[PDB]
Amino acid sequence: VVPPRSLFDRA
Amino acid sequence: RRLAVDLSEVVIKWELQRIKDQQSLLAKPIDKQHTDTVVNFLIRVACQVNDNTPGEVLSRRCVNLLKTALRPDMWPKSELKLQWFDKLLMTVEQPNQVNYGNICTGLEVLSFLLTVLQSPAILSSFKPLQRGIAACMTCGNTKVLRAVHSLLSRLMSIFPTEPSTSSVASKYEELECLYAAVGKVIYEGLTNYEKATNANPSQLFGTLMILKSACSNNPSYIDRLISVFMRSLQKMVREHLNPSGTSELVMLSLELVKTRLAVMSMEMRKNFIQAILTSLIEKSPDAKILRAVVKIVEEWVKNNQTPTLREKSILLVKMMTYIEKRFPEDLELNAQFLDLVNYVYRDETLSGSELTAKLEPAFLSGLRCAQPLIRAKFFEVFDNSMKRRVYERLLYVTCSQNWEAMGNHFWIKQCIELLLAVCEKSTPIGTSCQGAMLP
Repeated sequence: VVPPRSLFDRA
Repeated sequence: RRLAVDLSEVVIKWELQRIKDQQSLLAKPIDKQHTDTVVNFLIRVACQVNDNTPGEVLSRRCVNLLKTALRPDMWPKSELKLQWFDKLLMTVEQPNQVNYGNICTGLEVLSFLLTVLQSPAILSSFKPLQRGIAACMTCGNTKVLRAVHSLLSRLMSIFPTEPSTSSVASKYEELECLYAAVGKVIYEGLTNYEKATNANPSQLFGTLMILKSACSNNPSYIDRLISVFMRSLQKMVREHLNPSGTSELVMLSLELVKTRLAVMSMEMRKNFIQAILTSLIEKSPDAKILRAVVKIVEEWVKNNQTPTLREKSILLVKMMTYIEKRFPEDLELNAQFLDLVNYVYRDETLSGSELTAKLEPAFLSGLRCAQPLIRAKFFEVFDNSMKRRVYERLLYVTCSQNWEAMGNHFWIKQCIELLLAVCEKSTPIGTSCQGAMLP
């Protein structure tokens, strides 16, 4: 299971 | 005197009727010399008639009558007799007894003549005035300071001050002495406030207004004075944080240096960003100051002429901590800050930056905002951050979203909002409860 990316993940 | 003003008004109304008729000895225009002497009498009576402590109303009537006398149709390019103003403005020098109202009316008339006259006529006519205008900039009366500020603002808008720290104060001899006096008074006022062992910011007031006038149509002008002005700004902020016009002077000073970051030294730039603006955000009690700082930061963000991403991050983080905490009741200030945060999260350049990671508490404040328009804009950003699927959003709320920054908020509201967004919207409303429906 991979958590969905959020606006606060530092890409 | 009122009767004399009435006669002047009669001549003006006769020329208004002539304009109406023209739109032959009865239709021919008045002889110009009579118009000239009527204009000059109106100017003189308007500047004279104000009382030292009523004639004020007759002054206002004369001013309006002069504004009607000088129009694109009534008597453009009349002569003028301005030399007498030299004596009047010099009276500002004499502190025993001076008719301040006369000075203010004369300065207003001068600014009107600056909108009236053609540029070569402006340059030719204003040369003797330079001593009188320079004299006004020294007196402690705030009204005269504001009047001369408006006059100089209009004049310097017509003819901007010289850049590059050029040696001449102006390329125009008729402006050279006045602009030299303006520069000298700015420098002396800033140096005096720097030197002062204990003084109110009010001493700066005239200096700051004159400086603002000098930079109105030439942003580069403060590059001459940047070090001394920055030290004066530090002294102003320190006096404001540890004590009504102080706020106005701080806002004016901030508006002056907001675009001269590339001129300031690295230490001065660091002090301005991480010391002055940060201490205003954290300590300053005036919400107008906060609104001004947030406007400056918003202009910076929406644009080497602008601060680096690290400085923007520092300011936004300080605002995110302090603005909600210190001013919960100020809905407009919080709306402005959340509009800025919304722009940041909408911006594609800043997406995925450390800044968007650092502003997550502000974004969650926007999602739980009590103002529905803000809440809607933040949810619109939030909605597009993930795919319109039930499983993925349930996974998001279980796994991706740290809900700690919501605080005591019942963030189940945001879960409901997020999942119901998945539902089809264009389907006609309906039910499975056919047994309960009205037939």
